[PDB]
Amino acid sequence: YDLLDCHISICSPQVAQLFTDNFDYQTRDDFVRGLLVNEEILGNQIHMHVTAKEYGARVSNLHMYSAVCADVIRRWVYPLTPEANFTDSTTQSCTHSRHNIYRGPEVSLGHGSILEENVLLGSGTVIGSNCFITNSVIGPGCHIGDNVVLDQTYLWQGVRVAAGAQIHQSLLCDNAEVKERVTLKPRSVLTSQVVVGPNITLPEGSVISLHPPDAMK
Amino acid sequence: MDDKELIEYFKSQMKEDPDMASAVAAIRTLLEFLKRDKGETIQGLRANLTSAIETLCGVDSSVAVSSGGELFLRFISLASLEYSDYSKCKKIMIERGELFLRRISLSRNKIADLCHTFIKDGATILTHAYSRVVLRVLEAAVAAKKRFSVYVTESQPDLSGKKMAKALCHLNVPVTVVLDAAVGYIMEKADLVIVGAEGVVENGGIINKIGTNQMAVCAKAQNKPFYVVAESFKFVRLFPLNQQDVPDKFKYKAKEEHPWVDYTAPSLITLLFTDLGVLTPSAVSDELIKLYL
Repeated sequence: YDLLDCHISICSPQVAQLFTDNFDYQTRDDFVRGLLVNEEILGNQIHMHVTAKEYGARVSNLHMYSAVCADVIRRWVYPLTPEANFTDSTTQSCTHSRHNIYRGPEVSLGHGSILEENVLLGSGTVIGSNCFITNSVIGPGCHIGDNVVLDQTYLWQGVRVAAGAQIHQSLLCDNAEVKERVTLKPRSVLTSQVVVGPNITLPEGSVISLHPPDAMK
Repeated sequence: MDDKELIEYFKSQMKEDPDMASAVAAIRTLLEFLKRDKGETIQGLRANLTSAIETLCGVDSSVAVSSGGELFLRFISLASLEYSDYSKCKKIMIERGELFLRRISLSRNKIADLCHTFIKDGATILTHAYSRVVLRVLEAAVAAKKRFSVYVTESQPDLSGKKMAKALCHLNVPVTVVLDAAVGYIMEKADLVIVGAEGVVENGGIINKIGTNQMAVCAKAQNKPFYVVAESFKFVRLFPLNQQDVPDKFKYKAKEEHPWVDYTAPSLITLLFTDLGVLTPSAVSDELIKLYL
């Protein structure tokens, strides 16, 4: 009960045949169960290999997405860190500093702002004065006001955030916008082009999208 | 021209532009004196130039003036003995002097470019007295999107530190002023020390405004780097051993007399930023010999 699945397998051509004879198989679990149930003859046995000094994982929902991002930031997967720039892109470069802080090019910082640890800043980002950002990832080209607290948040490209806001454990998609005097409770999601008005306080688990509310009001 | 014209030209050049050191004014005065001669023999001109330099030295008592005069004298005449006509030689030396004056003026930018990369992000910097090259270094550093805090000293008896503080406040940098007797108390918060210079000696030490020695010792006691910014034309030939070996014509301006300068040994200095490059105190002995052609 101490094994973690990596969803990586080494297959032989015979597997293909076993997926055409049985017309009902649809996933890998069905194949495994059918092989482990029918022990009469042909293509019977299955083997497993367990590693101990490397890494491997899959993303299937928000929880594991957050866990994997946190593990990637902390150099747990390192032949590959943000400094490596394995994509060979000219717009994704950064410098590494103490306490696991990565800074992109041209980024400007205000007076009194403090970055604690495990922060990524994309190119073109502008930050005001007296902020507090921890365990966050910020995309390229974002504008942030003053007196802002970001904690375990995730912002994507082209997101504007007004001054005097408090955000915790939420995800924002492209071209989102937040007005003043807004507090987002944990586990909030905003899709593309979503705008949220001022003087509001969303509860936990809120989801907002521009698509029809439940599939002209 | 006579000595009165020399002194008048020197003082007028000094007063016209405040952002200029004494050495440049002395060099310009010497060039003007060269352009206003009528002699026919080279060594007569040499005697005239030596007399002019000696007279100029008596007005202002600073280390850089004499070294600049000597370097100008022995740099002007690399090849001026070929032809038999005085006019050609005079023209060649005038051209050489103009070239030397041109080359003098590019040192500050090089010093700033070489030195601005040593400042970290979010650091506290200590400094003493007023110096323009330090101000240029800080301007270049702030032009590169960096943040830091500055401590300065009032620097008795002329309160020179407040002028630098006022100049700093114009660039919206956090700057604070402390007492002259609280250097050791405040060394705890500092991270690095950057000071100016008034002259570099053979063994690597420096001569500067009174009060640098105690600051250097205090910084040495707590293991903090000590950085020096200087210029090429401030290199002088002198090998002092203790505080009383400094010539008296530099100590007292023209105990209770309050000497204006003091000497710091090479064992309390980390790095030197000159226009020739970055040199440890051990390389100054070779570089001074090479410079004095």
